[PDB]
Parts: sequence; C-alpha cells; structure tokens
Amino acid sequence: GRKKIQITRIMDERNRQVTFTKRKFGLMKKAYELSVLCDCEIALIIFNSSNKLFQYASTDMDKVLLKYTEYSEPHESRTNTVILETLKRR
Amino acid sequence: GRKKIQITRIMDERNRQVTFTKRKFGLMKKAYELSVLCDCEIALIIFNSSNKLFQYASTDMDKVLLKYTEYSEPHESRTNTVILETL
DNA sequence: AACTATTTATAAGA
DNA sequence: TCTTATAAATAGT
Repeated sequence: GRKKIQITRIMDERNRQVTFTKRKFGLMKKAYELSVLCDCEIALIIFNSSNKLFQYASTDMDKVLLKYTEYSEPHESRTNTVILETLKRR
Repeated sequence: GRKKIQITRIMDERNRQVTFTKRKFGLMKKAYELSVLCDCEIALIIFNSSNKLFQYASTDMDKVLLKYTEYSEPHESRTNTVILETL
C-alpha cells in the first residue's frame, strides 16, 4: 500500500469494492501457496456484503467440508471479536 | 523472503512445518482484514497433511457453511490443478 | 523464537 | 485499470 490503512470497514462504497476484489485474489493466492508448500487441504468461502459467494478449495470443496463436519477433536479456531476502543487525540 | 522460493511442496519436514505455522497465521490475518475492511463473511478450513484441523470464521462457522450449502447460483470457484512442467 | 534483507502485496494518485 | 511508492509478509539464519 502507498499508505498504511486502519483495519475497519471501508466507508466509501467503490473503494470497498476495489479493495475487496484485489485482496480476495491475494488471499486465494496465499491459500493456494499454503496448500502447495505445506501439503495441506484448504477451503475458503467468502460472502461479500451483498451475499454473493466466492470460493477456493485445494482438493474439492465438499470433500473438505465433509471432513470438517465429522472432525470431533478440540482444535485451533480463531474468529473476530469486537472490542470497545478509545481513539487518538487528534 | 530472504530468497525467492518456488511454489511446490517443501520437502524438508521441519521446514514444511515452520512454513505452515507462519503462513497459516498470515493467511488467517489477511482473512480477518478482508472481512473487516470489506464487510464480508469468511470461513477458512485448513487440514494439515496429518489431518489436524485449524479454522477461521469471521461470524460463526456453521452459519457461514449453512449459507454456502443453500447458495444456488453460479459463482467464482477456484481449486488447485496439477500441470506438467519443464525445467 | 527473534530479527533482517529480500520479496510479495497493496493503497493512493493518477 | 494502471503505477508506484510504501507497508506488510515471509524465508533464511
């Protein structure tokens, strides 16, 4: 990036859409590279704010999702949590 | 990277494992940033070569997967396909 | 595991 | 979309 940007929701609609398209390609690209380099199985489902779907899966999506739903051990899972935060002085 | 690397399976076991751990964090990180920045719902399931699971989901994994299985329109889908290559 | 040069991604300005 | 300068990730150590 020509500038550092904060990680909060982009407010400009068209900016949000461009950022979405490029970052999504980059993310599927990094997913592909992870799967190849480290010999692992990835499935990546993305729904844009308008509920349109975009997906990546190394092997085969329904294979990976089946394996998921049957997996019955504790495992590393991360998520998004919203925090209350005070801003800078300005 | 201190070196450019080819995109093929890392042969050294321990190298593969370190690369896995760091790149996975980076990938979940970029996923989180995408979901926040562009207000979208992501689900990312990874099974390492030993069949151990690692996951990221912005909202809630079963929510996203339900939405997936019901989605009935054509959509952008990618996968990995193997190519023959000269050196 | 941390730290650093080299690469890979990406945001602003066009 | 493109260009470019800048920030962010990562491959070796």
